[PDB]
Amino acid sequence: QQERDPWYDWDHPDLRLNWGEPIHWDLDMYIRNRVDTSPTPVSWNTMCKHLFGFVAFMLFMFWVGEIYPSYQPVGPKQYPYNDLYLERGGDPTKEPEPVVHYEI
Amino acid sequence: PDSWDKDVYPEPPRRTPAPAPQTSLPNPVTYLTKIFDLLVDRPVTLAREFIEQQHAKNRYYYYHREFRRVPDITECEEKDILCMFEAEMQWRRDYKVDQEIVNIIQERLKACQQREGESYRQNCAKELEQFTQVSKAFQDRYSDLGAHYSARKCLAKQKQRMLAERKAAKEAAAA
Amino acid sequence: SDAPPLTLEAIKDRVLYVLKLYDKIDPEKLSVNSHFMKDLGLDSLDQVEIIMAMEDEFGFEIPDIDAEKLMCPQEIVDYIADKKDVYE
Amino acid sequence: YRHSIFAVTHVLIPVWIIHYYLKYHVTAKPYTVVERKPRIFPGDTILETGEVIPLMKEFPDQH
Amino acid sequence: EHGHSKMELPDYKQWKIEGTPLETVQEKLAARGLRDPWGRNEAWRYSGGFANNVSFVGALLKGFKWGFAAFVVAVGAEYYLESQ
Amino acid sequence: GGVHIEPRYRQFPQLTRSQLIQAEFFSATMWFWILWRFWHDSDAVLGHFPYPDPSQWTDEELGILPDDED
Amino acid sequence: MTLCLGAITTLFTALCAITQNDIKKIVAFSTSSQLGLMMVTIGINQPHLAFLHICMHAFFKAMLFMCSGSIIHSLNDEQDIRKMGGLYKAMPFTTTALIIGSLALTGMPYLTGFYSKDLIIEAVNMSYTNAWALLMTLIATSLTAAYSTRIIFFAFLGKPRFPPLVLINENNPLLINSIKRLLIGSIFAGFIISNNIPPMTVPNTTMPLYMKMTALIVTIMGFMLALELNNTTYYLKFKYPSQTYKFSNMLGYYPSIMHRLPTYHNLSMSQKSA
Amino acid sequence: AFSAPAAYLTHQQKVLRLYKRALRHLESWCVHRDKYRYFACLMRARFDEHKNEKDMVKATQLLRQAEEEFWYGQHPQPYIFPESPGGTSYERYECYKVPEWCLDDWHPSEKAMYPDYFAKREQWKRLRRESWEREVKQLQEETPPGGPRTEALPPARKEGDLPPLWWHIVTRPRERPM
Amino acid sequence: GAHLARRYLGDASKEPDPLRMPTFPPDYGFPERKEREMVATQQEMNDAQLMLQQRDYCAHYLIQLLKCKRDSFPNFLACKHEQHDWDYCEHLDYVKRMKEFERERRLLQRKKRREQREAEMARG
Amino acid sequence: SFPKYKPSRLATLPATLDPAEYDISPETRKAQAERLAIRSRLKREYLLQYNDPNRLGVIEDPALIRWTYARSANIYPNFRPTPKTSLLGALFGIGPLFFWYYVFKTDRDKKEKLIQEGKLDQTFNISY
Amino acid sequence: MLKIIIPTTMLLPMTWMSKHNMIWINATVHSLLISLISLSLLNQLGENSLNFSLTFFSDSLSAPLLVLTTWLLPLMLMASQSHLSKETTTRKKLYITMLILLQLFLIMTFTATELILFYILFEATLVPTLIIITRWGNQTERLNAGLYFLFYTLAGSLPLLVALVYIQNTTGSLNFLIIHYWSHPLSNSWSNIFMWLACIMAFMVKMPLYGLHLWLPKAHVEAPIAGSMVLAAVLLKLGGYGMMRITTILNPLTNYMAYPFLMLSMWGMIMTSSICLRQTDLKSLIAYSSVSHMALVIVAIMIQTPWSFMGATALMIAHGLTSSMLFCLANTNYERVHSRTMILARGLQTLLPLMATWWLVASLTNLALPPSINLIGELFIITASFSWSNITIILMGMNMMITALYSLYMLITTQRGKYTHHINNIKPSFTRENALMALHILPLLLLTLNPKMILGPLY
Ligand SMILES: CCCCCCCCCCCCCCCCCC(=O)OC[C@H](COP(=O)([O-])OCC(O)COP(=O)([O-])OC[C@@H](COC(=O)CCCCCCCCCCCCCCCCC)OC(=O)CCCCCCCCCCCCCCCCC)OC(=O)CCCCCCCCCCCCCCCCC
Ligand SMILES: CCCCCCCCCCCCCCCCC[C@@H](O)O[C@H](CO[C@H](O)CCCCCCCCCCCCCCC)COP(=O)(O)OCC[N+](C)(C)C
Ligand SMILES: CCCCCCCC/C=C\CCCCCCCC(=O)O[C@H](COC(=O)CCCCCCC/C=C/CCCCCCCC)COP(=O)(O)OCCN
Ligand SMILES: *OP(=O)(O)OCC(C)(C)[C@@H](O)C(=O)NCCC(=O)NCCSC(=O)CCCCCCCCCCC
Repeated sequence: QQERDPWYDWDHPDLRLNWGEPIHWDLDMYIRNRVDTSPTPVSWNTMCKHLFGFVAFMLFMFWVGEIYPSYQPVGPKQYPYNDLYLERGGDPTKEPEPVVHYEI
Repeated sequence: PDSWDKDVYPEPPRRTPAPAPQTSLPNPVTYLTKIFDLLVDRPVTLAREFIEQQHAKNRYYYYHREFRRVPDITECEEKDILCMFEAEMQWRRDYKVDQEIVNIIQERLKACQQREGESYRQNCAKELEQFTQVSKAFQDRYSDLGAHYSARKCLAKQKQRMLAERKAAKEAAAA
Repeated sequence: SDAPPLTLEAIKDRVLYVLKLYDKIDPEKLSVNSHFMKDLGLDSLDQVEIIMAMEDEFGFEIPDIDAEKLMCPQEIVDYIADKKDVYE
Repeated sequence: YRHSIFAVTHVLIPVWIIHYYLKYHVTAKPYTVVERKPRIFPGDTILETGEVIPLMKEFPDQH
Repeated sequence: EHGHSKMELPDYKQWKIEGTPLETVQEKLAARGLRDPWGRNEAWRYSGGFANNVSFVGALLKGFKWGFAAFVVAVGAEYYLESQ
Repeated sequence: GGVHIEPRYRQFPQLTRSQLIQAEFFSATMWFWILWRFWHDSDAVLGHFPYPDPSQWTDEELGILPDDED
Repeated sequence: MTLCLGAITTLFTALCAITQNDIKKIVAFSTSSQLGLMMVTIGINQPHLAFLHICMHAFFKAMLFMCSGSIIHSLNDEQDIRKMGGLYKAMPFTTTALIIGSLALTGMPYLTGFYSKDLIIEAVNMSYTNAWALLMTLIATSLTAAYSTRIIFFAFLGKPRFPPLVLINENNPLLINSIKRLLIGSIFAGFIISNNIPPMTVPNTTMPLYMKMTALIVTIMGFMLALELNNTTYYLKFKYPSQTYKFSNMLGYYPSIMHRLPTYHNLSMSQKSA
Repeated sequence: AFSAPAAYLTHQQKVLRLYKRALRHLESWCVHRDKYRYFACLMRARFDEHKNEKDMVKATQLLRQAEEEFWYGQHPQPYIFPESPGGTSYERYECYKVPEWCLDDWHPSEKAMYPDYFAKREQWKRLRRESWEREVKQLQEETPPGGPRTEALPPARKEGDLPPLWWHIVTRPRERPM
Repeated sequence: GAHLARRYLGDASKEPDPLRMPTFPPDYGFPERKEREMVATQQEMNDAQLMLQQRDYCAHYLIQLLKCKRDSFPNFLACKHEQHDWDYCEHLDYVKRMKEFERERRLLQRKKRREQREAEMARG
Repeated sequence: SFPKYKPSRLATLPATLDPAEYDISPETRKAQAERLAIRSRLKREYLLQYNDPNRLGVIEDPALIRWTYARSANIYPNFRPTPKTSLLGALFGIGPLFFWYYVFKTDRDKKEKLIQEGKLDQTFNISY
Repeated sequence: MLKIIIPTTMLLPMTWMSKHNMIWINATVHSLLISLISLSLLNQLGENSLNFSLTFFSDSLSAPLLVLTTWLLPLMLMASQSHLSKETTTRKKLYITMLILLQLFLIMTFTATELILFYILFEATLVPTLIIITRWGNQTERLNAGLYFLFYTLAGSLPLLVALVYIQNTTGSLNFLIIHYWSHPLSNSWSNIFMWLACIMAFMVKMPLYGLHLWLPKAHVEAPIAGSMVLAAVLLKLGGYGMMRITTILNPLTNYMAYPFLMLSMWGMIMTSSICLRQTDLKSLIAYSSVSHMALVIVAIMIQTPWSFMGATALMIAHGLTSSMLFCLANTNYERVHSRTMILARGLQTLLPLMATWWLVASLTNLALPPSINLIGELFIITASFSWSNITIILMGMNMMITALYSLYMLITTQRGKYTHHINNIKPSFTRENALMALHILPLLLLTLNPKMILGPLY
């Protein structure tokens, strides 16, 4: 219903219909608020190919970046008190194995 | 506040730093809180004094109902409808009380998490542990009974749990 | 908004103004009732260019079925007056 | 004048009602209004107890 | 109370192709043996305060001169006030 | 609430002196702020601490023994 | 997943905005790209920086839309930038406000957008993340500079392109005051808020000099490339568009297919079978 | 919008429509006025060399290949006037357009205000009531047998007559009622 | 970056995995091995409740900076020595991390050379 | 040399690219005349009822009534059990039911087995 | 409980002895007084029930349904006042008599402490509604709708009677209290499976279950306005109530026998929500929305968890109010246009703005917009279903999406756009219609403040 002539003086200007003409079986599906079949500058198959290719390429390269991460030439951060054992979970009645950090 | 018991809802003694300003520039927070006090807290205080003296002029009391203990579903015959009715009502009352206990422990946990700031993962271990214990006990008592729960179904659940316990203990002792 | 309420005189003045910058038309000869096809010796493409110039002048778009059959400056003025609803 | 009466009927009365409701009804029950405990640093003293938190370990101060 | 001041249309003989890019369009068009019939209709876009253009960098540097002057006097005052 | 400005029809619109000064003053304010902050905080846009060169570090500092210890 | 979603969102929306002609659509895609950058910041475990960017973007994007509405209203409800000519001198206050907003959006140093976008780029550069997400973030920053250039150049710099009856008018104290409050915001609020909040994250104190300068370099490259490519439109030559321009203009064809294929295949079934 | 459609479009009408569409999309492509003027004159010249093509067959092969050319170069985002069917304010004021018959349902206390307007409204209603019985007869006497062939309406030919079916064309709400 | 280029295009086994570093004992370089020092204690660092990620070896400077900011509130530019001190300590920590990275890389190279020379000697 | 446009169901062929409008025949003109005549009689009827001052109701549209009656009440009297209808009905009315039954049954069997094994971690799962 | 039954019975001589021009006023006033009296039943206690006598008892599930039932009658009278104006006095009195008898049977149905008495009144309600549909209905399809509504219900309900007398003969009683206290499990057997089916199908027909819902669009489209109100608001809930009562004797057979109905409800909610999107009739759209919501209620009752039952009670009350309001709005449109097709009358917000805001609020409540009680029931059922199985969230989210879609589609189609040009008899809304909409919607937003009043006995 979108691609009917917008300049004709219809009896129903919003729906672009005339009193008396047969109504399409699926009129409520084409009401300019819903799916429209108006011609596009680009062909449907070309648009499908381009959109699918773009999305697939982005997914592929995100996975590739996952496989090959990016980082800085540094070691892991060092935290003082047994890798901050007590402040993360606690359990102060177990005497954890001491881990200490080497000064360079 | 004397309204609620401090032991049921414990709170740490609330240590606060003293104001130790380092510069002679006057901070607007103290001026703003002083004008807020003079302009809001005083009239509200006077209104509350009036309301409280009016309430004191007419003092009357309400009481908390006391419920006598009644034999439970274990010492009730199979079809004795009156004993079953009384035991079932008692069981429902106990269920509601246990719900309220779990609610109290949850309130404790939430208050601890809010109050301890950034060190909540460490400073709220006691509340988390007591909630874990209470949650386990409540789950053992009342879970999976269904929409049509009753005292008989709770007793059956307990009986099968203790059959499992007796079997496991017998196996361990004779292992 | 803050837009003035244009009138018939302003519309006619603007139409003749736009027509006068059409060098394909001698300014001293064209009148309000001057037919394009005969009184001025214009082409059909000249007429569509004139209708385009009027559209760009007034900021609205004339439908082809209504544009293709406007042949006098007074005719264009009356069409614009009907569209904009200007009675005075 | 309009600004004054507006600030009276639109700012002062609502804050009066809200402060009354918070001070004498909401805070009557436990845990309704909870504040994160204010930060304690070395060198501050406490209003309630009056004690002073011991200072830090005097690290080597250079640059 | 609106803008009813009886605005009068200007003279239609002011607009001239000369001195505007429409002149260059005319030269290139006549090089192929043609002419633009609407040239004088669009000259008003190059005539009045619209005659002069501003570069993108010149636009981004809109008030740089006064800002630089204020920066200089402020830094000079700070330099004088500090060394005391 | 403002002032009276009448249409021009192909001529430059009226400009009040107030809008011109307000625009120029605010542009000058932005540029003065940028220059002042930059002069005061050069480090933020440049950095305060040089990046060390890992190659420059000696073998003894990182404990590098060329198949001598074992 | 948050990092990947933010990166693809910011890149795709900047790509779409680079070629739009509706000024409101351009600013909408700018907002979408900025939101993508926000959740990119979320993905690298920097929530407070994302919140600060929210606060800064509020000011300068609101004022950008404000200026867009001023232009639209003064030009008799015209939104397309093709009929927007030389407004640099016709509307001076809107011009300066839009220039300041675009400079803050593009992360000009010591501009409300500096104290959030600068540190966001720093943090994404100095973290264990994707290479592709980082690449898209940098390209999106360049495209941000580019579409800011597009708006300014096509709306303020050339000759007038609007209808002859000029109704341009800025002189209303409501509009002027409302714009200038957000101007003062966009100029000083970033510094004020950054200096008034306590530190809630470890800074990126030491970085390689080229890596520290990455944000400015990318924005300047975007500025220059967009400006040079836009200056070529004065040239008296006509060429048909490429597939890349068609892809960018039609929003990657996403609204077409996704608003025709599923909906139809739903509604059809909604009568045919059910 | 106003003029009735015909049974079809003639060759000249199709060519004129193509010229209009091509020039509009060219203006969309080349933005600046000087560039547009240069390329529009080039377009007109390219549109003119086959003006005198006499026979219909190659003049139909032409204007067909031109359609494919236009569809290939149509600038997928053309400029649209704000009130045009594609514009950004196409039906913005369509919700402010209230029919006139609503005025009949007003409370008398509402009609107490605006008495002159409702006097004039009653005069209009009386005029319409008489004119209608005249126009039905006129339209019956003028329509050809077998029903109308086009969407064309004859004018009033007598002195006191009014054009058939005029009420809903002259009593339009407004272009912008508010 | 160049480290990424070397690891992902050159030999990976000659460059460290940042997730598992260190891969060597800390005494392998020299035996003195002076230990890292921590100035902020457990209780008062908790009472400052900085953050879990802010409780690193530079915590004392951050505590001092926060205390200064609290004390001299309205003049929010008075705490510049404290902020610079904290940022310099963070800079030193990051430089030490870079030194650890370079040490791991160079011991990995030394181990590769030692094993290759041992293989060559065994072959000969 | 311009690449051709390929129409689809949701991207149709433009009118200016339709070969039918260029394959002009006299019978095509006759058909167009009849179509415009039909529209003309219909529009004349609609406008004659529409401008009547004596009308104070709804102009009934037999086309709309036909549309609604065909959509709702005309279906079953025109239904025949055919291979297409029977297979489509069986599929779209039973397949989803059994598919969802299998999915939920498998999930609940797995959950019950894990619960009996005891390896589910139902901690704090109080409200069910 | 007689203090509510006796006035409702006295309503009949009050109507029959009233003057020819005072029947509506007297009926409305006194039905409103009965509605006020019923509110006392809302004061429930956390323990067993309000056992008034050996014949009647009240509960936290029966009380909100009773209050809604008593409240609906004044609204039905107010809605029926208009289109029955040209009717003779005797037949208007007969219509009001049918409504009063229906309310009396519904009142006795919820209390009904014994199962056979509940069955008898549950089936007695079928007569007055059938007479209302087949007598005061407009179209020629009211006869077929009456036949469908009659025979679906009776074919569902007769095996229930057989099973009930069987249960009494085996256990000795049908009193709900004895039944609940002396409950024994159902072993897995063919006889027990068929007893389960005979107990369940009667209430599954009236919900209605997907596949057994064919009678509902017919009986709702072809009924008068009061018939539609009572059908959607209260008569659909009877089955729900019945299930909540009877599933106390069907365990543990329920866990393994509820799978077909769970699948049917979960898929049919999606199917009917999708059907609503392509609908050329307003009453049909509202009927299919009712089907979807009652399918969600069926899922809740079959899951058999405390949260399921709380959500089901809340959703029953909320859906009754919302669907009654929607039917009333559609009837306000229909009484002006006389067409009942959604596409004909358009742009009504321009001509009736206050009707437009009533439409908006009705849509928002149907939308399940928080914090409305519609959302409370929806969310509780969704949470219980998520605990039951985690893939359920897929179907529930899809349903909520499509519900929003069709609700806003119905709002936009009728209220927005451009008005139909040829329609010029859209008179301004009467005080009666605005008052009807207000009396529909205000209790909903008031119930949002005290949700425990409609959360059932498991709160
Ligand atoms: C580590 C080294 C560090 C150094 C880094 C390098 C330093 C700089 C290098 C510079 C590189 C080039 C810079 C220019 C970029 C291009 C701009 C340009 O010229 O556009 C004109 C030109 C077309 O112009 P036109 O059609 O004539 O315009 C009509 C009129 O002008 C109508 O015009 P209009 O007025 O309507 O509007 C004009 C608008 C409209 O023009 C357009 O059409 C827009 C399209 C071009 C923009 C795209 C740029 C980046 C794209 C990113 C995409 C991500 C991957 C997507 C993969 C898709 C896979 C399907 O154009 C603009 O406004 C400006 C465009 C943007 C330029 C400014 C910013 C770009 C610089 C950033 C690039 C890299 C630097 C990153 C910085 C950080 C360093 C890492 O565009 C192109 O030709 C495209 C060039 C690049 C596109 C590559 C994608 C091809 C994909 C095909 C498939 C490939 C295989 C995949 C396999 C899949 C398997 C499933
Ligand atoms: C037009 C512009 C606006 C004008 C109005 C401006 C003023 C706005 C104020 C109104 C909204 C703001 C919210 C204020 C809420 C405060 C009231 C609230 O606190 O009361 C609720 C209480 O309200 C009631 O619970 C809900 C109303 C009952 C609804 C029953 C419906 C009445 C009959 C209708 C027919 C029924 C048919 C439906 C079937 C059920 C909850 O209170 P609660 O904390 O809990 O206990 C009360 C105090 N106690 C402790 C001493 C007991
Ligand atoms: C909307 C249409 C609905 C149609 C009806 C749906 C309900 C169908 C359920 C079965 C109906 C009859 C149930 C009988 C009532 C319960 C009595 C009972 O369970 O006792 C059983 C009786 O069980 C039966 O006799 C069952 C026989 C069924 C006869 C009628 C069959 C009807 C159709 C069956 C196929 C369809 C079933 C599911 C239909 C669902 C709806 C589509 C055995 O008791 P005893 O013999 O005394 O003790 C055991 C030791 N001797
Ligand atoms: O006298 P008028 O009534 O004005 O008639 C005008 C005219 C004589 C030109 C015409 O009506 C006519 O009668 N022509 C007779 C033959 C004829 O014109 N055949 C067609 C010629 S082909 C043509 O039009 C040139 C092709 C140009 C179109 C290319 C489109 C490219 C633009 C794409 C967007 C930039």
